[PDB]
Amino acid sequence: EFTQSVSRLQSIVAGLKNAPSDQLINIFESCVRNPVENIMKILKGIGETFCQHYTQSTDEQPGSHIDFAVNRLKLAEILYYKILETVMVQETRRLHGMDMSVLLEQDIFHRSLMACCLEIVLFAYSSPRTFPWIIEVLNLQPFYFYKVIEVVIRSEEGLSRDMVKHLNSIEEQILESLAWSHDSALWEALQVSANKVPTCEEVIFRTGSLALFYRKVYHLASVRLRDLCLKLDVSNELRRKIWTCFEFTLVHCPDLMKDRHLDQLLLCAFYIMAKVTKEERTFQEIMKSYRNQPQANSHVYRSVLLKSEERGDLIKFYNTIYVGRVKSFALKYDPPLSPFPH
Amino acid sequence: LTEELGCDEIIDRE
Repeated sequence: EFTQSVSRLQSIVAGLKNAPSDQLINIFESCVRNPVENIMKILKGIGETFCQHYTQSTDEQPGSHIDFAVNRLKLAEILYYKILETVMVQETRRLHGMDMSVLLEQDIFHRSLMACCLEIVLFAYSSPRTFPWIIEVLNLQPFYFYKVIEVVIRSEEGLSRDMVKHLNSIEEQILESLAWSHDSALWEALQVSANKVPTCEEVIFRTGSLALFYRKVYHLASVRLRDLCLKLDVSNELRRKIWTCFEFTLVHCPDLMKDRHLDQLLLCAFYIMAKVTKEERTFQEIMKSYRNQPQANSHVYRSVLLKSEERGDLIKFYNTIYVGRVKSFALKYDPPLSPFPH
Repeated sequence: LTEELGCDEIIDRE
């Protein structure tokens, strides 16, 4: 009588407790600074906040019963202890006999892992509490939270294909838009790096959270560009110039991404370097093909931020904003190209 | 003077 997704989570948590295993308590106990009490305090704070929001009525979502909330929390707590054990056991420092107190005292990792097991539980039950509900409830920055997703996918092989597709989809939402909002910690991370945005070469082939973030952003955008170039039959040499213009906007025009969407910058890189190299495709041509992409929805080309608060279509943005900021770069192709990923 | 790179196309299905 249980859904496939719900039956899978109860298989993964079968006969495990919402407590650390003796193996995890061993690893905790090997540390100069045993982290067990601060992990339990993090899980209780997240638990209280989750239960308060779940049970509180808004007009966007009627609230639900405490009994359901505690069930979801306990299942997420069992998922947390199980995945944390797999991560910590497979850490190279553990295998080399090295104190792991610094790795286990990163609050942002524990909060991110627990929020991600809450997301797995709520998705399995088809909850209306849609990402980004969990990270908004728990005050988690998308720019920090996203890194956990791949750790969870490679750490928990019991996850169904639907669960992994859900987690991959939330990862892309963050890379495409959420991490670029005006109060994203991404801007803080850029600021401390003297606002030097990593280039494709420095990350596809330096290190740190900014480096990881942009390497996932370059990966996601390269894949989306390949499909648009194939559905419009364009030269592989125009693709490399579009990629180089895209990279120019991410590295030298980073402000253009703030409160916007990756795809909006990719399409206007398509148009301006289509035109300058004379391999012309109309902006209507570019857009129709884009609509067939899974992440695409009309708002990406119909509701584009112009001032900060007026909104307009992508063509309006291109003419009012994009062409002035980028024409000096693109007209160098009317030359150095950039490494296109895979 | 005109700027060529500008786009003079339009769309409004909505």
